[PDB]
Amino acid sequence: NQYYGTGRRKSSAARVFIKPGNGKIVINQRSLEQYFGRETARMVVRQPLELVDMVEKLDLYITVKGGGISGQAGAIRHGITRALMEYDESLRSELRKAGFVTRDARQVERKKVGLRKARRRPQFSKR
Amino acid sequence: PRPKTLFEPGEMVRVNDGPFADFNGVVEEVDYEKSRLKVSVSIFGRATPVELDFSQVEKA
Amino acid sequence: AKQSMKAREVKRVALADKYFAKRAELKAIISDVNASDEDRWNAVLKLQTLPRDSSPSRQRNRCRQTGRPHGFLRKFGLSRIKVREAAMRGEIPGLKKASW
Amino acid sequence: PRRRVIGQRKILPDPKFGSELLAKFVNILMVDGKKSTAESIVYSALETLAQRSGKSELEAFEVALENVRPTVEVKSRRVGGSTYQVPVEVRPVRRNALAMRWIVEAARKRGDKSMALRLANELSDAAENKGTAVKKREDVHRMAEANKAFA
Amino acid sequence: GQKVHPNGIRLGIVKPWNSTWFANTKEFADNLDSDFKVRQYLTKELAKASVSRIVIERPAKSIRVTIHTARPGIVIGKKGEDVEKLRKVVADIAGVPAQINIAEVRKPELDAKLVADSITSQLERRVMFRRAMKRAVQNAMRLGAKGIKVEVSGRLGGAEIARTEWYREGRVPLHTLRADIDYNTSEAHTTYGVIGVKVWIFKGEI
Amino acid sequence: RSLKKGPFIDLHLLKKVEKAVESGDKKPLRTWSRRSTIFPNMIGLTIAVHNGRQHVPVFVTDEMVGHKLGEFAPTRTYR
Amino acid sequence: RIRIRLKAFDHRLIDQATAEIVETAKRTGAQVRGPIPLPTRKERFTVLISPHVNKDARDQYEIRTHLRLVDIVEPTEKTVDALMRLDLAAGVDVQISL
Amino acid sequence: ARIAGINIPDHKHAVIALTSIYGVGKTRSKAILAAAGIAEDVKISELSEGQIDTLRDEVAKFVVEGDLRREISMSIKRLMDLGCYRGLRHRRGLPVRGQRTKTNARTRKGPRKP
RNA sequence: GGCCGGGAACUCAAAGGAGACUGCCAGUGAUAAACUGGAGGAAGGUGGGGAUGACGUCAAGUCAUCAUGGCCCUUACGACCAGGGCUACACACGUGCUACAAUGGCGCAUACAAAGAGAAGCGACCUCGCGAGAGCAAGCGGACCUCAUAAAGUGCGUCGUAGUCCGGAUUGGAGUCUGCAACUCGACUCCAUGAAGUCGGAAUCGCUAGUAAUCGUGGAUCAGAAUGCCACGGUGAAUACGU
Repeated sequence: NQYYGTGRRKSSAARVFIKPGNGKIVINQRSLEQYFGRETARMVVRQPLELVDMVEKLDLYITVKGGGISGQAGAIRHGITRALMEYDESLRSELRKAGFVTRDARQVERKKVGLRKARRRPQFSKR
Repeated sequence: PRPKTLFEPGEMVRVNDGPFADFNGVVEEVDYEKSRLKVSVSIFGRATPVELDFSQVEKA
Repeated sequence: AKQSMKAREVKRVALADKYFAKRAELKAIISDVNASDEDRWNAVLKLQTLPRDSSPSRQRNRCRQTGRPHGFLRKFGLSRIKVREAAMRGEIPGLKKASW
Repeated sequence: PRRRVIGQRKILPDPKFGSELLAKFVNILMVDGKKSTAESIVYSALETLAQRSGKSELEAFEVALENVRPTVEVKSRRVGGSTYQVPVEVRPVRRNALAMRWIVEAARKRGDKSMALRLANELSDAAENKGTAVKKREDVHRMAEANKAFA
Repeated sequence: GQKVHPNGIRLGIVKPWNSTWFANTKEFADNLDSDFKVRQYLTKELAKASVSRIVIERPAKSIRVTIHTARPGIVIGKKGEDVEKLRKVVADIAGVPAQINIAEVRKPELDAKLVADSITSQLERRVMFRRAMKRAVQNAMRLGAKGIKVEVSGRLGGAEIARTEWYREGRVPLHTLRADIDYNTSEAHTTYGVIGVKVWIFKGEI
Repeated sequence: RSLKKGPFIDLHLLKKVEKAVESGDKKPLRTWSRRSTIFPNMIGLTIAVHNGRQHVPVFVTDEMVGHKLGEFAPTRTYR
Repeated sequence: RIRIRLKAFDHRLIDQATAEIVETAKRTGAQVRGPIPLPTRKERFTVLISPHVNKDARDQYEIRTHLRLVDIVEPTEKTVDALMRLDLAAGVDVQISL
Repeated sequence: ARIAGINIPDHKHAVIALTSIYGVGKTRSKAILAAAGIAEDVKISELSEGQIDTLRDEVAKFVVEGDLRREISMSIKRLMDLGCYRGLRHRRGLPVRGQRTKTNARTRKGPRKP
């Protein structure tokens, strides 16, 4: 109805909010086919929702900024799993069983000194 | 524009109004359009950059 | 490195801040977009009689104690070991080892 | 590994349908971290076969890989004082992912016009086992059957 | 290349900094300039005054120096007139009124600096350095400080080749930043070289 | 390659040219600054210019309008 | 509209400074919008430590920086009066923008 | 067919018909056909003779293949006539720059055969 | 124009802490230790990473950060200034950057970061210049102002395997900016040219996941001068059968 979710996938901040009844997929004032209706993984904005019925029953007005493209494409499924709180009795059990609430901290690996891209060693032969 | 009203950068001024009265300082920044002078007062050592009007402070 | 190179900077800071710290119109603006008659060429003719050591191009930001030319940092005005010389004995506020 | 025997992490499946089988070919066909451009020309390469044949998409490609599953390869095992190649019975489960390495380099070789097409006829000839990517497979079996000593 | 200071890694979290005041990058210089050369002139005169730490906290348009000795009777000398003599030679140097805080310690012999120049005050005339250290080490051990590792350096014994050794007694934290241990160093330049000193005296914990 | 608004000449390199037109060919002249340019008012000048060891004689053409002495008074010695 | 910006390094000494200036203003003016902070500010610098060689020994130090803004709501002729030449935080830069 | 005498548009775009001419490069080749008003994606099959004489006056302004060959040789011969630093530094086989020429200067040094 | 009200829900901002320990369940195992599955959770076994480099070896390097015993110069080996040189060139290696194209060169349309620098300086608009940028001029000693229009990506195409519409060195011509000064000896933009080379032998370097890889950017130095370096961010694998 009017309930909250949160996704923070890879330096991308989201503002998630759930709506029942109507069906539309709007992503921060942007339409379904124009902004992302040709980009790859247009399913990851709807990924867990196969077992439930939402395409005709749920509309989502989603606002995610920051990070990257896939990070904003990843926060929208990370944010909705904190936003499936209304039917959470029929949603929280599967979303751990499908691991969908998880943050997956594939973080930025900070540059250690000498290690070139923080793991890369310079070329050193025997002499 | 005259003396206090013509506040210059680094020019020392004098405060005679508000808790900053009886104190001197310099005008680091001036605002003729906003009619306000940016001067800080040496209160307890640390300079206290405060905005005072031309009439609120005197040219020194 | 040497007292003589540190004796250069006291001569350097002196005559440069006699002319080329305050008087800037005679050295910078006077050959901007005006007529190409030789009067602004006459302006840079007066720029030869002054010491060429007094230019701000001379500016070598040196260690204030020992005068080291390379490996400098302007945020302390010091040589690259002096910032450790205050890091390990605390002579600079907030200078903490970045434990990130 | 040495002692800490680890498995393999999960495979990020096909967005069109939840197939872990298809994604293991998408990952190797991808180069340089660019999955977004490489998947589309992979998906266009699916549209080279699905109108050439018109039968399926999950079975029309599985028959191209199941007829070319090497039942055995070679590696070096130590039993004495030199270099010897031993025939090794591959897992069905391991026949798959080591077959696609033969095919992804077939996209590199035999440059026809473009990468979409450079992969196209090379994935086409593999379905009938007379292709050149199939050709480098059984010449290893020419080597592998030439030393079948270990049982 | 070894031996990082547990001092510099533990400043602030357990032990307060040796200077604390704000400055901009532009006035980072003039604040810095006063600190070194007057502490140079502080260490020239109060070398015999048995001092432990000199934290200089100079606020905007202000300067305060917290001198931490144990014999201020020779610092004030008589009627405190010598304290102003520390103040008259610093006021016309930095141009700011520099007030002086001689905040003393009740216990001199439990300090990292005093044990360092203790052997150095007696190094000039050739002493068997072990007993010289042992005395101070034992005194500092029995007086409550639960750990000590003490160092001397140079060419000990009128030597030529390189020599260094340490005397372990108690706890020495270098991989535990939580505990409390200090360290200092002075030097002994004479007609035979520079005969140096380090120390690691352990106080305690949380 | 420096500025359209002006080249540079030393003042001693200035009045060596003004004494040239009035008096004439006596001796090869002597300078130090290899970074003073050549303007068209110095044709036929026989200037010998300091390389850092001695002075190298230079003759002037009128293509030398934005060109320096040191193209014709070099320094690097190779074999 | 009246701003009291406070500029220092650590949050472990400014924390008593935001307590002394909201409460002493409460006894005299009682007109303040509450402390609104600013993002913590970091100045990291890698520096070479070996005296003449070896471009590998780079030890990371940082002069950390923090800023906190008080923002009293009304120009009070009692808050400023009692807290003019008064600031508990030592070694600090106070900016009483009036 | 006949541009600058011998040089030919080989069956390609008209935009790369002009850049094949010695003496013309990046923005002049766009400037010629835009002054001709003809689109850049067109071919020599569409470009006929009625525009190629309109092309000839348009290229009559500048310096051309055999013509540019002379003056660049004339300039370096004048540079040889100076006999100067840049006078000498050409014919030696050493690059004339602020170049780190000690190892990687292979344009004037050539292949590493002898 | 979150621009003007309103709101304390919410992202963000920043503090004192709450949160993880093999705590629990079962098999096995010497009632122990212990591995690893089941559970919930934000994370599961030192959750990812950094910082801390034991006793000591190389009696490993530095006297050129500074200190300091002898030694010698102490009308000089010390000191000053005006040019060159460190930027030299048949050849060799080392570590980086760039191509050897189409997953690409190119034009238009349009998408989305965090970290941080900033006053004898960083520079919004405006006018013109093919462009680079010049003049003029707010704000801003800073989550408000600027730097700062992030690109690969995507869409429509366009060209078809050629040393090629690939690639960028070289070199001539004309300048933009810095500063006493750009010959020797800066960088960049633009005009023009377009050689080597179509995956590189023995041998050998990196790497266990946002790592590899590719694309983009800021900063320290500093009048000016990075493909270096220290940091940031974007997309995103293979494989560890076994010792």
